[PDB]
Amino acid sequence: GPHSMRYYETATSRRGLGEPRYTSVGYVDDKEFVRFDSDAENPRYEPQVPWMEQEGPEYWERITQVAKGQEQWFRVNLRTLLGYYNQSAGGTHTLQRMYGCDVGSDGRLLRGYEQFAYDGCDYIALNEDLRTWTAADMAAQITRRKWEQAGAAEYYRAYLEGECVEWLHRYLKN
Amino acid sequence: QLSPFPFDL
Repeated sequence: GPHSMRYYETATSRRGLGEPRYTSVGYVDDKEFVRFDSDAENPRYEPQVPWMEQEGPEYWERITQVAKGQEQWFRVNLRTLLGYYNQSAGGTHTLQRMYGCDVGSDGRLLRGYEQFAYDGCDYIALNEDLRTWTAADMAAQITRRKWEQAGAAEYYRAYLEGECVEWLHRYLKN
Repeated sequence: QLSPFPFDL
């Protein structure tokens, strides 16, 4: 039958000194299976369920590398949004991202997700057609404009269409 | 596996 995989990433800037608080959590069907936390004693990806401990050590290392990579991405783009919305340098803000795939019974992609939110408001999201973007406001249109010119929709669609579906298949087997 | 790094906003 149908299956799904979702990843939720959130970065929250803090007043005062200190980098943003970043968190990443993944879900299979609707069960948390992986999690990363920047404010952890040992920041790294870790299994949340027994059937995830069967992944090689190198699996969790390179995947934790993506975390650090994603974390820096959220750091740089939190600053970009402060300028787009002309916000005071003194405040807390949260940039969020959700991405994933739903797979039908035939094993093929049923629906793909790639959407971002800023301070609890939708910013930009990949439409179900996986070809166009919905830009909530004028600031989002700056991003959408540059993403249409760079063919970002196809880029993300490639992942959702292949890797997302393939890894969901693997996880379900284990 | 995780998706590739997204383009910049």
